[PDB]
Amino acid sequence: SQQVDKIKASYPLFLDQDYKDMLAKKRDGFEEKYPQDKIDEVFQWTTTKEYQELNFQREALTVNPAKACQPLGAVLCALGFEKTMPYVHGSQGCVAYFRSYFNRHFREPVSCVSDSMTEDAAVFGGQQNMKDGLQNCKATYKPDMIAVSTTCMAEVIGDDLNAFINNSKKEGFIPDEFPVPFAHTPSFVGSHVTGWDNMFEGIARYFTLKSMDDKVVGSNKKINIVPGFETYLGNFRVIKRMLSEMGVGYSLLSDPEEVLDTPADGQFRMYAGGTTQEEMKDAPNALNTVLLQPWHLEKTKKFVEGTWKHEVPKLNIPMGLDWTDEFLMKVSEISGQPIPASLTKERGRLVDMMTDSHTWLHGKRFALWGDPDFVMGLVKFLLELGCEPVHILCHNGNKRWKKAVDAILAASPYGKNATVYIGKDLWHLRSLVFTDKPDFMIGNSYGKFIQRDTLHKGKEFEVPLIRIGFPIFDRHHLHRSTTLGYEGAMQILTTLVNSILERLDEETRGMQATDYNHDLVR
Amino acid sequence: SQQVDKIKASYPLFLDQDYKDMLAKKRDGFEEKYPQDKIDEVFQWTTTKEYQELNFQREALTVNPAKACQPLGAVLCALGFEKTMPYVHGSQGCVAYFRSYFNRHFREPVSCVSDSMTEDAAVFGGQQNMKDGLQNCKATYKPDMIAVSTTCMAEVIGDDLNAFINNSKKEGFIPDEFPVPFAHTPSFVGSHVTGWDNMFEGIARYFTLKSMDDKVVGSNKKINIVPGFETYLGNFRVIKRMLSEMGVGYSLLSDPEEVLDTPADGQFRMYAGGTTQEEMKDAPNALNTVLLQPWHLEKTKKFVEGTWKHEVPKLNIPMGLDWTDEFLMKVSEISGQPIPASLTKERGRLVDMMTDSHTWLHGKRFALWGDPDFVMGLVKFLLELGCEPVHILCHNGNKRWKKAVDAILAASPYGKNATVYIGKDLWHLRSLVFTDKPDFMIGNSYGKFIQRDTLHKGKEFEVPLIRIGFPIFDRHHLHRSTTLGYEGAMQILTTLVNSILERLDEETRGMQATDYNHDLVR
Amino acid sequence: SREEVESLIQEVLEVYPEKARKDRNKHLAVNCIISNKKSQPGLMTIRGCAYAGSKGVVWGPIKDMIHISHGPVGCGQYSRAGRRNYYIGTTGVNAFVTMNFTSDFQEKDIVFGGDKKLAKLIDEVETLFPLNKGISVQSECPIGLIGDDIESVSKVKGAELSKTIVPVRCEGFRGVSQSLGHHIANDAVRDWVLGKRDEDTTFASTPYDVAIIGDYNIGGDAWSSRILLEEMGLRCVAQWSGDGSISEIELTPKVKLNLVHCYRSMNYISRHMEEKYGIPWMEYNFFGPTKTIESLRAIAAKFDESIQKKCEEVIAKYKPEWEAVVAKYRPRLEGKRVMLYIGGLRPRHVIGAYEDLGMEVVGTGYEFAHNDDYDRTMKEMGDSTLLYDDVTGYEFEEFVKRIKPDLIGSGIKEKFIFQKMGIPFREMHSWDYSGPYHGFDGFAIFARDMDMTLNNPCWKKLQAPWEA
Amino acid sequence: SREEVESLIQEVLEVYPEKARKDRNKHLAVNCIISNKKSQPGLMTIRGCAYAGSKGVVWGPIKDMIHISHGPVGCGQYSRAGRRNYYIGTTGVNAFVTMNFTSDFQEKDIVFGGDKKLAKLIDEVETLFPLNKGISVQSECPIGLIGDDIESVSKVKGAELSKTIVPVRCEGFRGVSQSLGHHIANDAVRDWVLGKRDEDTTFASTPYDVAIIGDYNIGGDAWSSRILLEEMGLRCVAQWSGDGSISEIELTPKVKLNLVHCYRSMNYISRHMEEKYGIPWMEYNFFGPTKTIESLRAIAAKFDESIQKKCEEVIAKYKPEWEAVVAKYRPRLEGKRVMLYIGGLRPRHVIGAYEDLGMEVVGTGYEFAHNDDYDRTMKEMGDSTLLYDDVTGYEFEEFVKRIKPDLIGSGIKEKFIFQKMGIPFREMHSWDYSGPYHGFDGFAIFARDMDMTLNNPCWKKLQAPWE
Ligand code: CFM
Ligand code: CFM
Ligand code: CLF
Ligand code: CLF
Ligand SMILES: [Ca+2]
Ligand SMILES: [Ca+2]
Repeated sequence: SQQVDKIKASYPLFLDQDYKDMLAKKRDGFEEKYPQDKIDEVFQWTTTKEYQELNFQREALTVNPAKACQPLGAVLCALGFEKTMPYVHGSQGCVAYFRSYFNRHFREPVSCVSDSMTEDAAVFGGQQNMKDGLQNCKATYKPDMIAVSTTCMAEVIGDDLNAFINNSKKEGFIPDEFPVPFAHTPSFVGSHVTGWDNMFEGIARYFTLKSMDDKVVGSNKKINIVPGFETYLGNFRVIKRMLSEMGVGYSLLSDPEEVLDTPADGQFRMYAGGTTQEEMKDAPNALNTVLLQPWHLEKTKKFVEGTWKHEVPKLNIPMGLDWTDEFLMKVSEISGQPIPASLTKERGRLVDMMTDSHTWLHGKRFALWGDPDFVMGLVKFLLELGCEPVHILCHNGNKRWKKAVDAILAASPYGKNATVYIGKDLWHLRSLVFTDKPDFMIGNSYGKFIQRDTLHKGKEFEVPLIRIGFPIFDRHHLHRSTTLGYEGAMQILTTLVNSILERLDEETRGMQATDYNHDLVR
Repeated sequence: SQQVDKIKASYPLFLDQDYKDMLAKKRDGFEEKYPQDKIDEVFQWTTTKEYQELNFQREALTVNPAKACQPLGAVLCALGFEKTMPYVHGSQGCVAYFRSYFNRHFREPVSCVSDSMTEDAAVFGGQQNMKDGLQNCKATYKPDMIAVSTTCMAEVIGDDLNAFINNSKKEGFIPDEFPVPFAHTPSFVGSHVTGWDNMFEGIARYFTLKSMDDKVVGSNKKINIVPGFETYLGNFRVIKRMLSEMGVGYSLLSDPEEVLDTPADGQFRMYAGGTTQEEMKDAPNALNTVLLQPWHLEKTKKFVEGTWKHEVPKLNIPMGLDWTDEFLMKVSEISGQPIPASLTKERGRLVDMMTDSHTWLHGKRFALWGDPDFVMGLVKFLLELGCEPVHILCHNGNKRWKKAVDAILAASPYGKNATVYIGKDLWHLRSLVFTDKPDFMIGNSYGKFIQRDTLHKGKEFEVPLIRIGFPIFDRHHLHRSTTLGYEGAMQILTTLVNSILERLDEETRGMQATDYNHDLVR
Repeated sequence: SREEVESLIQEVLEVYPEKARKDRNKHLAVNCIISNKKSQPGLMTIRGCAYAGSKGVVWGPIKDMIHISHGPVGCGQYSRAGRRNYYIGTTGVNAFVTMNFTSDFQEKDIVFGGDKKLAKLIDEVETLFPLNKGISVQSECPIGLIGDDIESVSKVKGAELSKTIVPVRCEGFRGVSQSLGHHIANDAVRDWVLGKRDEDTTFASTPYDVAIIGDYNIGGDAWSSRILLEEMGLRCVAQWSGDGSISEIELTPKVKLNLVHCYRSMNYISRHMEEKYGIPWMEYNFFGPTKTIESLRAIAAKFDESIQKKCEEVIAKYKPEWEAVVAKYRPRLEGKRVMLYIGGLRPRHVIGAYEDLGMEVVGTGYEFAHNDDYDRTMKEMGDSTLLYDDVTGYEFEEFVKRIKPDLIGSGIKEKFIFQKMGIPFREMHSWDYSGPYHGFDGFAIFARDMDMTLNNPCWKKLQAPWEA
Repeated sequence: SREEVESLIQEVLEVYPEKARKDRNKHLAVNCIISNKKSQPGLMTIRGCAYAGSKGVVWGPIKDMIHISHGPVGCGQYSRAGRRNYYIGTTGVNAFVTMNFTSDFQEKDIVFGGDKKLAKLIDEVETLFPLNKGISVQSECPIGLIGDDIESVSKVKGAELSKTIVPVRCEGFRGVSQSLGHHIANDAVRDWVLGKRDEDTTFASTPYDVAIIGDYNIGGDAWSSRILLEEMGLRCVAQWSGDGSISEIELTPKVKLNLVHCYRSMNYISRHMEEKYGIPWMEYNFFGPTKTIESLRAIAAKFDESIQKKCEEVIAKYKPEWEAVVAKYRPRLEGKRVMLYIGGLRPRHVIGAYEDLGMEVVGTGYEFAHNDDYDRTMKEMGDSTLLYDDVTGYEFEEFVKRIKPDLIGSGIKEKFIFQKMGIPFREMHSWDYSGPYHGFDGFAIFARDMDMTLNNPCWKKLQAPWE
């Protein structure tokens, strides 16, 4: 039943007695459900260290991964170029999924096409799909560039992207000079960050490999910036911002911040901003290239150094105090621009926030996850804040990255009780926050299910999620945030101290029970 | 007892059994405490409509005000000028409090002196205190200007500030040309905002009144901006930022954003930035003067219109979509600068956020409070979001203001269930959130005690607080936020939709009970 | 006007190369159309794949089984908790719907094959999730391409562990859309689950046993349907897939009538239960009061006078409630025009609910329908309205520019496009995180939602005041 | 030391106009100083007023009474829940500490007077807060100047309603600091509350009844003290003001000994109970293990062999705990130097706890102390350390620049200045929203708090790597 002046949606409608009764009856008559006492017994068993040892013994089963597949990455790389259509050669289901995944995180249109390879194409290859696909995309959507990646169907059957694009050009489906960069992106190798790297290096090769003869390193007097797979608009925004404050000539190569934030003004813009083809062609002429997220830009580093001859600075992701300082100082060294008064003040203001908020942050324990570069930057900033990064999980990390983070941890008293996990997933993490309970989790929205499980054991065992990462689907507009630079460090500091203080307020809100410590001033 | 490896602060130490027993014995042996059953009985009576009727009949007693007194505002106005010392002529306990009140909100140094009028000055006046006061402050803290206001002691004994400053100069205690603007700021008339106005109008008269024949309105081609009592650094910053994007010459008169955010870099800066004396003397030459918070800048409007002859535009506080548009369009008109493509984009990005977040905001009911101008801006933006501002309270509001907001409410279907309360306080609002329970409160930190009371009736009756206003003392760094312009509108919308979604997740976190609605994607 | 829509269609098609142009002309019609064909390459289809159809929609919802996305990490991760197929359970211990179980294929599995890995992870599922009541393995693209034999792993491990392990070959290259995945999934239910209790005579049947076939309980949709059927005196023995358990599936052989809501996804297994168990099935529609009333009386007519009396009692009970909803919301939406685009049922099935609020569906279409769905649509749509099968992004944007609808209802990949163009948009797959929309309690929410969005204050603010 | 410090003092004073210079000179000494004089105008004293001393610190904590800040809105608003005097209660129903009851003076009340307004709000308090057990009216500056007589209103309405209504003349212009407000507040308890049960003999006393006098339970400080005295077999009949009730205070005439923690605020009423009721009083110190032990043994010596034996049992129980605290934190704080500036007790009283962690207090001072407080300080401080009474903001910054302490412990108006200068700062009034710091359980929190701040990583990062 509904009362017309207060319509109830699914919650709380199904708590109404007649529905509760109807669901109790469904269960009892037909579901043959395990008795609740057994369900509770098994729940308690899944929280124990005994369960944890068997969980960590898994080698074949993955449960709740904290990574996605290669072509996802390639599409986001491609969207950063001016009037470019991401095109994934393979089967169409994949594209519908990549588009929905990003639609949900950015709450924006995400334009990408497929060339719809079906069963018959497995037996005969996808050449005709490439030929008509490219032709149809060019005429219908009017891209200035089509950037091609692949699905695992196309990867397993071994389609030669190069030959297929070259044959499309030879047979006149697309004009000979129309830009069609490609990258093979097998989903069974690495993860989404590997697909971004592969696509970027493929686009870089396309515009510069055969033109190197006339390029002099330093002649355009700019520094190239390669962002990596980045899903916060504030991160693209802040890098550009600080370099402009310093008067540093730069070229951001792959810039999606305009296509992922168009105005709702009465018309849909399929394409907006982005790195131009002219900037990619002129990129060898830069003084040097800085990789903002180096641990998933390995292929790119080898091409920038080997073909463009830039000596790519050994810089960590510009996250936290020390690594933003290093970033700005290296940019100053390369461009010969002084770090301006504005940035020195912004730095001092972050340090001032750390002195104000240090007593509440000191010794707070965190479990966290995400991509390699984001995670190490978060660990670094947490150590600078005097926090303990007790469980560091990176599903798509590798052995050398783990060696780097363990070195970072070894360098701080606050890294002493921390362990880095690579290859582990969120069901592995669930056990760790039960057996060695942290104070908070810093992660993406899949973390909500771990908070739900810890609350079921009891409120004193609940570990709150602090949403920083990708994907964040259950909150609106956090993709506009910043995690890089002093700006991003300021935002993270504020979110951490305030998450701690909201949890303290909740714990001290009980009248005559715990509210003696419900302070007006903290 | 304490475990040295896990030291417990008051929460949770006093929940230990031996402490619990000790407190129970204290109570029972010596407190003559009312029986718990009677306490519950009176608590439930204070949640009812009967209690509310009695509460609204209060004529003499105020309980939990939502305003402070005049010289607090005067001190904030004074802090906005270059190298000036706020000086409150009267008794010292006042200054200790003003300083602490702002130290707690900005987590920054707040410099301000008193001239310590004691007991005997009540009989003989505070003249000697002004003479030595001014002289000592001048030599010890070396300001370029001292801005004088008054405590209620000095008001009730009728000290003539003007004669006293003139006689300090006459006797040689301070140089004759040393800037000493003053304002009588009675703590028994109006509130903190009236003090801001009185101080500003006093500083404006001081640099301008007796110099007017030299001025031509329009000759410096600038627009003067008077901020009003403002406690978000982001509000000062966004006004200057948008005016610079427009290429508009301006003068923000009273600008404290530098002194309230100095870098922690090894040295304390007593003064930083602020409006110069030169900007104040040149302010008659501006094209016009815009008052960002007009409902508490009445005396200032009368002075800039009467003496400077500026035709102050009838503009509301630049909060929400319409009033930021009207502000920008008026600034364009006055200065002949076109509104740039950046601000047109930014506007559309706000409209885009409103379209993505409208299904969660629609019909959400709020109780809210704050200063007159802030409250009406928030009411306006709430109506623009399709939310219902059900209880609008402004303790320091006046009759005419109430009329304006009631008319704003009448021009919207979302204002149908809303009432504006002036002269009413947080104990009055406590009743309203019980008898006509909203979904959230938007207010300052005193509102945490109303949330505590609603949870005690039951979790179903808890009204969560969203902290927007002054003072916010129990969260860190929220004073760096913005509530003005498209920027501030974007921050308010994000905080509102996410507060709703965090409460929905809290309500649907119950395993096998409410978590059927615990959606990953919202 | 017929001619106007027809010239709109030729106009839009001018952009295509001839191959594309001639094929798409066959898929756009004024009501005469073809459906269920290959998507044209590079034209930005809204369609998904056969795995989305099988794992994402038929199997995923079954709450007490564990469903393995077998193949690389993408597919399971992108489909993890995307669809709101609601259920009551303790997730991670006896219920598993919002979790992602995957074999995360690396290169060694592509080269050597993933069958030993499947076997080892069925063992791991059994140690770490002891209360699961069956396992399905949803094949992703590479499983078929590399020649693995998931049937042998399922039969051998199934027999070894005395547990239902269902191999599903719903590799996304199969078919042309999510549709063939429904069929593959219906046949895997038929072959590995449905017949388990054929020799079991202990279920006590009653003359009123029924099963809801093809309701995935989006936002609680099936719960808001079930309550009405049981108030009408029927016993719902099973709910196929939404909040569905494996024993309810196995008990569906004992019902007297199958009630089909989603024909496209479940007509296959319905035909099978009729041919093998003699169980009749009928199509119904619980969207809006007119169709729910029509349906309740049709279902009741297949039984006896007591159930028909109870039907009229249920209809009289809810009559003040839905009448209150139209009294409030129909004046607010009267004469507004809607353009829809959804999968394989809701394009025609929600039209009556829009008409109960006095709205007009001027355009509709399906991602993966077949011509029998279109035959059914003919009857529900008006004269001269626009029909589009497998519409390209380009065509849909172009149709909206000219038709200028007041509201568009479609999926998440379409939502933000039309909102920027200033048209009110409601997600008609996930109900924009609202719902239920089925039954009489669902109509109240549906009505409130169309209103809050079509008449929302933000739509009047798209043009900057200085831009005119 | 010595010579350098006197050089520092005269150098800093050279900025003052001579009247200021000659006065301030008398208030800065090397361990000789005068105190409790008026503040020199315009020099940014850290002092508060007599209302802060009465409403903010003595009366405000009494949990089951309502305290009216009578006068304009400022004072009651700035003092609302600013001090963490903890209590157990249901606020707004039977307890009222964190609320702000005010008469919010508008101009008609300055002109006509606020006495009829006070009478009508006392009735409003009674209808709306029935469970209150007494009312006090704390006068803000205007009340005396204006000629109101809150005494008449209190007697008349008190009588009419059979309620204790205490008039408190703590107008901020009286005295020179928070100090006279303590005195006014003690005399208001004496004249209007303390004698109510004098002819009442039903309270069954025992030989071990005690009352904690002058502990306002900041962060639970009195609770961490009470547990130790009662583990030692004593019965604490009252807690004066922190978590205090009115009946506890009315019951205090019946105790055997008054245990004074804050001498400055409560010595007046202690002197009175010794004269009128013959109850003896003794000062003690529960900051850090050394002082708590010294104090538990001195209090126990006032009773008999059983309390003295239980005293040694208590010391023995807590011994492993405080030894683990010093073993963990003393190696981390050994040899660090602290400069303090607080109100009227803690400047001398926390020094023993700092020394227990191996730290040295190189400078201390009080806002409103009197000469008997400085006599007591003399002993606790080492030779050649800096003393300052009513220090100005300028002097405190200059003394810090020259001395360069490793930690400064003072109040909120001082905090952010010194943190920007790179000195670790701990709030020694509010305990920086941490605590308790009294007793053995508080020592554990004190120790980790000094450590977390003095050794925090943020202090190493104040200069940019380019400057
Ligand atoms: S797009 Fe239903 S045939 Fe299938 S997920 Fe939606 S219009 Fe599907 S009604 Fe259903 S629950 Fe659906 S909404 Fe048949 S199940 S493959 Mo996307
Ligand atoms: S400044 Fe205590 S004489 Fe009084 S508020 Fe702090 S050093 Fe007071 S110990 Fe106490 S609880 Fe205090 S810390 Fe005497 S009560 S007027 Mo500010
Ligand atoms: S059409 Fe469909 S969704 Fe596509 S793959 Fe095929 S069954 Fe799956 Fe999963 S991992 Fe990624 S998204 Fe593909 S490329 Fe390899
Ligand atoms: S010294 Fe002390 S705090 Fe000052 S007034 Fe006097 S008792 Fe009070 Fe309250 S309202 Fe404001 S702050 Fe004053 S000026 Fe009138
Ligand atoms: Ca958007
Ligand atoms: Ca600060």
